[PDB]
Amino acid sequence: EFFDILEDVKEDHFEKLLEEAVEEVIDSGNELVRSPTPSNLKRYKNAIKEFLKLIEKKIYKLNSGRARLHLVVEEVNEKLMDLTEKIMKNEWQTINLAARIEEINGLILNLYRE
Repeated sequence: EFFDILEDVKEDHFEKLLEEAVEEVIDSGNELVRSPTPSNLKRYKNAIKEFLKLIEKKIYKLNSGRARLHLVVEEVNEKLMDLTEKIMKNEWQTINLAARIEEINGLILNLYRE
C-alpha cells in the first residue's frame, strides 16, 4: 500500500525535476539571446543536456516514441552545432540568434510532450 504512494512520490518528483529542466532550457535560451557570451552558450548546451537525460528516462522506462526521440535529438544537436559554428565565426549579422533559439526550444517542447 505504502509502495503505491512511494511510486507516486517518485513520479511527481521526477515530473518536477523534468519541468524545471524545461524552464532552465527556456530561461538560458532567453539569456543567451540578451548577451551571446561563451559562459551563456553553455548554460544553454548544459541545460539542454540535462533536459535530454530526463526525457530519455521517461520515454524508455515506459517504438514510435523512441523513434521521434532519436531523430529529434539528432536535430537538436545539429542546430546546436550550426549555432556554435556561427558564434565562433563571429557572424553576428546573419546568425539570427533569437530565431535559432525559438526553433531549438520548439523542438525541446515537442520532446517534452512525449
